[PDB]
Amino acid sequence: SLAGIGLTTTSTFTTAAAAKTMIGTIDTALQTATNKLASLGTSSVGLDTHLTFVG
Amino acid sequence: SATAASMNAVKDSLQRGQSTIDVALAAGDTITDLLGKMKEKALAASDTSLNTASFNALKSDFDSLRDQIEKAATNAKFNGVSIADGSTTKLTFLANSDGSGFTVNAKTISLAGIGLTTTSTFTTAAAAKTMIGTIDTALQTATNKLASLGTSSVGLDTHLTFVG
Amino acid sequence: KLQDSLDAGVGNLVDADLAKESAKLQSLQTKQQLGVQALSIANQSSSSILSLF
Amino acid sequence: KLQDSLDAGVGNLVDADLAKESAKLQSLQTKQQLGVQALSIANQSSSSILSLF
Amino acid sequence: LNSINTNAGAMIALQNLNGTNSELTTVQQRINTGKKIASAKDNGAIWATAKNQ
Amino acid sequence: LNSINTNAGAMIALQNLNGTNSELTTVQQRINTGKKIASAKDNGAIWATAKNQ
Amino acid sequence: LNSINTNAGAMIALQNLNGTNSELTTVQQRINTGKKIASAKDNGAIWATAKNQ
Repeated sequence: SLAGIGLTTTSTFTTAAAAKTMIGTIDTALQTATNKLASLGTSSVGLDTHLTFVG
Repeated sequence: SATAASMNAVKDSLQRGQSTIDVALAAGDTITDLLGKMKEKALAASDTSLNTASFNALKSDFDSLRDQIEKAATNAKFNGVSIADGSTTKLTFLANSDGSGFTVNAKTISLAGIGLTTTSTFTTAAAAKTMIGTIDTALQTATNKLASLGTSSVGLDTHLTFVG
Repeated sequence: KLQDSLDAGVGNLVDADLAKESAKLQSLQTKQQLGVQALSIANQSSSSILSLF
Repeated sequence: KLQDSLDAGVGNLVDADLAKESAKLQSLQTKQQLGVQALSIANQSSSSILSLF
Repeated sequence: LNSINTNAGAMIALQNLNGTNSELTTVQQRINTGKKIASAKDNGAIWATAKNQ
Repeated sequence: LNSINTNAGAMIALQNLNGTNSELTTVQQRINTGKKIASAKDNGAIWATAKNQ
Repeated sequence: LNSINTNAGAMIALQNLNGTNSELTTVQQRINTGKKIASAKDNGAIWATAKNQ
């Protein structure tokens, strides 16, 4: 969610310098969200491998 | 007649040892696939041309596969007894009516038994370059252990046929 | 030119080599039919017992 | 090229040549039928004793 | 062992058939998507680098 | 030996049938897998070498 | 000879089929590479001569 990726429900920019700061803010948010999704996919693959061993 | 009737327990222990080795081989299949994936993870992390985020993601995947190896080694039990968990030095199974055994030395395949550690990781490209050979040695000793366990299982089956 | 190089790098990272898949697909289809036949042969083991009774 | 050569070497070490098992399967099925019939014949040896009484 | 209850060989054949079906569906998804890493499950780190790129 | 309490010929026939079933199970696994060395039980040295390769 | 343990005719048919497979493979490789001699295995002397020339 927006709180979990370093943003906020009211996050915005009202000036070009604020937009230039938001560029790096959105970069950090995209990177952290993508790392979280990668960890979730690795957990899913681990669940499938354990399912095979359990069978 | 009593000596002939007593052989059923020998056959039972032989099949029990076969099933224990089978569970250990399934866990070893899992551990070898995980060790191979750890190999390409460390091999990619060894490259110095990556940016910090890619090396961090490779480190996270490496730690996840290492924890998965620890769990897969933990779960390799047949009814509370395991030849591969490292909880015992050896198992023995009846080979004759007089109680003479068929010794099967344990082959631990946990992270401690393959030369790794619960906290093994790399924080720099040189550490990943060393982990390349560390994982090579780990996978090699794991395949050797599983090969010995499979030879022991085939010997158990041969002695089973002779006992019958 | 930089955007073209970045797109080519993404393609080097994720794109499949379909020419290998064209062989693996046919081989896996033959292997699947062979495994179905082998399991069907395995299912019949109980039928031999009826002949003895 | 080296990766292709290593995969071909693993296939040489491990892969079965299935054309031989295509004949061995039918041969062992005929062997199983003949063995079940031979066991069914061997089970009947006790029946002759009743004719003597 | 001539059990009419347990049938271990059918279970082993079913395991091999399930593995073959898994490889076949993997080839199907890799053929249709056109990517060997279509999602985070295929490779989370390379998927992350490719998404950011 | 016209005993009713023991039948050695059925014993030898059952042993031969058990060997035939074992050979058929081996051929079944070798067909469904496509590998003559699918596991460490088949041959541990060649199996470990193929895994490392 | 009506054995269930051996089948020499299947062996000879396998040898003939493997030879036909070798011919089909060398011809498809010749069609793909476009050369009667694409490597030193085909004919080493004229291969080295063509390399130097």
